[PDB]
Amino acid sequence: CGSIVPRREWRALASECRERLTRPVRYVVVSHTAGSHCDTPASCAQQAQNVQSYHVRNLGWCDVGYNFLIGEDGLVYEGRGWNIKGAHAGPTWNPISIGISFMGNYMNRVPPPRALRAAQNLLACGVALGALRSNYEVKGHRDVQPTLSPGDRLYEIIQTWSHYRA
Amino acid sequence: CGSIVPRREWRALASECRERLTRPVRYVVVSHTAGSHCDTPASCAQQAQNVQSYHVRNLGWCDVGYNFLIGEDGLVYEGRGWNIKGAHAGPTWNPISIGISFMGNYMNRVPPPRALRAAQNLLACGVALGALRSNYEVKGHRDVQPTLSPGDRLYEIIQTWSHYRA
Amino acid sequence: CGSIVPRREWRALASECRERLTRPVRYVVVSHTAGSHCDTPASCAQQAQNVQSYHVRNLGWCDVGYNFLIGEDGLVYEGRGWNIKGAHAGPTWNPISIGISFMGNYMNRVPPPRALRAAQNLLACGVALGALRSNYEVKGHRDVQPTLSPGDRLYEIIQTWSHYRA
Amino acid sequence: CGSIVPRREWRALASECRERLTRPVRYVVVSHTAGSHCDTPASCAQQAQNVQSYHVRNLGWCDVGYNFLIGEDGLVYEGRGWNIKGAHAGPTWNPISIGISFMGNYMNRVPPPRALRAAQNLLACGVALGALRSNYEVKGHRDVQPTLSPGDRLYEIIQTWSHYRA
Repeated sequence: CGSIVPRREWRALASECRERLTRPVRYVVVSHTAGSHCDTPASCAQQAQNVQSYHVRNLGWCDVGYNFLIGEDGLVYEGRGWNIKGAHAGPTWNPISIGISFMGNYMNRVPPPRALRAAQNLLACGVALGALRSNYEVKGHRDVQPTLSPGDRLYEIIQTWSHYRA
Repeated sequence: CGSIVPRREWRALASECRERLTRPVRYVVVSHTAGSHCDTPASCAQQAQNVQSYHVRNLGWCDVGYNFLIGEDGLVYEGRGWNIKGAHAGPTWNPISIGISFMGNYMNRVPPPRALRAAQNLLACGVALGALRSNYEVKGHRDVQPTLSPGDRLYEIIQTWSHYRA
Repeated sequence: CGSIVPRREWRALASECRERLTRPVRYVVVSHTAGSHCDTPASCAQQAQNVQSYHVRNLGWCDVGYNFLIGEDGLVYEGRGWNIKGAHAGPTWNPISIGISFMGNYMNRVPPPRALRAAQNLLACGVALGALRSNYEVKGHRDVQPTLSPGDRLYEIIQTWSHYRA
Repeated sequence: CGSIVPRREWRALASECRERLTRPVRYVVVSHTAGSHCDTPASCAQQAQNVQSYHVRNLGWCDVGYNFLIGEDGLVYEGRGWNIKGAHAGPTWNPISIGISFMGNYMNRVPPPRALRAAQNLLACGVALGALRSNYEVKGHRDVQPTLSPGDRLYEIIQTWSHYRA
């Protein structure tokens, strides 16, 4: 499912993580990187590679902090995966939720449909694989931590989502 | 299911096709367009147009000839869709089969992983929807017509698929 | 040749099968159905209706698997016929054989002599048309797949035939 | 898990098969051998020799067809095992399944409780080994192939199971 871009396909550094998730998982956290945005597979690969580099080389972590990244090229970029605990929402949230992030600042712009599809397509692919539980619940980043993520424009959009719950 | 690019989004001429396919469909025929390859959501939307254009405007079909198209961008472009009859492998095979075409000439080139993932993941969405038989059979275009389609390289890769019977 | 009962006469569902045998075929493979038997054309047409139904409804196949079916009514029923490959004895033998089945279970019964005649003649006819080699070889279902088919009593018998090869 | 009579111990011929399954496997096809049955370690180790002999001497195969076998003595016998592709349910299911095979004929006859535990256990093992999926599906041989296997009484039983799915 999900037509996800493998970690090795974006030249991603070998994860060093261990902590697993209590799947089937209940919560989902939509963030934004707030970095540079990309719209081509070649440019979007370089960007998740770049997000990782900052989380691993500089911030110290075992792997890129999100479970999955969504590019404006329409493709879902693999981070920690369906099983390995996140690093996106704080210690209350990281072990009970798959975090996903859109590549770009979405304060004063919206993400293309092809990403928002790819986002939903993924979440379905979650249930399908069994990592998400059938009636998964979706939160914005600002719901669960003091933060301007996931961007003013993207925030409203995910509020009107089938599986959303405030 | 699926991250399929809908017709609106690639700017497609409205279909005048009404003839249907009896669900569930048994077969799937893999072709190439033997044309210019694209590899960005934008450039691949234009390629979808160019193909359909040649099909409606020159050959005089009700729509683009294929049911779906696969881009080297890693996206599925919607054509005649799941329920409508195609025009991609002559008249014995057209009424009993879904035709998918990779956008390119694959005689000396391979489609990248993401093309092949999107196609395969589509077929699974087909199965899941009940539009394909769960025991569907993938055929080469050159198996069911005397063509070079879907190109020597791509032909080899579809042969390795779970569901390939010649 | 042929006093074979055609498909339309026993009220067959239409074959979705399309792959073709090379003529002249070299091998014939004798199976039984291991089901109930029949001795009227009104039951032996119902029987082949039910045998096809098993294969197309439950197994989800394209058509009844056998190329023809021999009834104890004394008549041959047209399955896939001479030209379409059967799904009767696995994928080595299927494309180099005609597979005929006796509607009944011949573990604890011989097929009545009219049913034997029916089968023997079918082959005779076959050779005349060019659909079998003049020196075709007969196997039993157990000789090429692990099965009790065509039944002990019927296996005894077919071992006596001119064209048999152990 | 454990407690499986190895090939060496029932005195199998050297396997020549090379084609491997992909783990974890989804489907399990219960069959029967259809012949006479055993209820002692030495009678059953003989039984499996009789069987393999047939499949390797008479049918010219690389090895015994079934991935495993289940004597009424209470013990599992190694076949092709978890990692090698079977030859027990046609070119369709053989590459996506584990073929277990009760030794006997179970048309009017149940296997004894200890043969049913031997099998139920072998599967949990396979799950715990990551050889099978945790949501594996248990098909009858008759559910996927034209046959009476695994016998009208054993089939009745397998239908009751947690992981049965026609």
